Amino acid sequence: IKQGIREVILCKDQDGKIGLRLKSIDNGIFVQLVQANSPASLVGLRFGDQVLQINGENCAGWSSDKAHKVLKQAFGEKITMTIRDRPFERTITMHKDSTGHVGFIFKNGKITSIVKDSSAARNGLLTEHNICEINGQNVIGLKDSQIADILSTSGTVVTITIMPAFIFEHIIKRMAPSIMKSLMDHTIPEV
Repeated sequence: IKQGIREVILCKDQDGKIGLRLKSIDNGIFVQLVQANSPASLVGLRFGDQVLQINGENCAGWSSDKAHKVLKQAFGEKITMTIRDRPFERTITMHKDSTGHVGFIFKNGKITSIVKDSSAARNGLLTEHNICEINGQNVIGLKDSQIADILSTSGTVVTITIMPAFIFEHIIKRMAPSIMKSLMDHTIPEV
């Protein structure tokens, strides 16, 4: 989480798409979905990012519909956005033990217990938090088995980006679970 505001410059693809769904939260506008291989992914937009401005208009108070309409009408060539980096999220750094464990139990992406005497305990991991990302990879809507796969295959250092469940459940509301698994960008970014 870059405790910072940043400018991104987007470019609608061949099909007039940017690969983004947006959600009204507490009179702000947040990223609900970033489509794999879209302009939004290539420029590095993330789930939970806040959109402060779109072509220099402020987003405060906008409906999800108005933000989507606004994107639908931009003159294609160049869209500037002002982003605040995942403001509802925090990063926690943990170390596997000899057994390969960081030291929690999660269900449907949501941490439900912290194992006594673990790296997860020592680092103050919380329950009732959804897993958004692991070592910078978005895991939102992957099966629980595939999130364990990624944790297993990670190096002894594991970085987990988490979000309070209430806020998580508010953001993904009215997005069908298949769209999350199918189309939410789960790739490592390209350099």
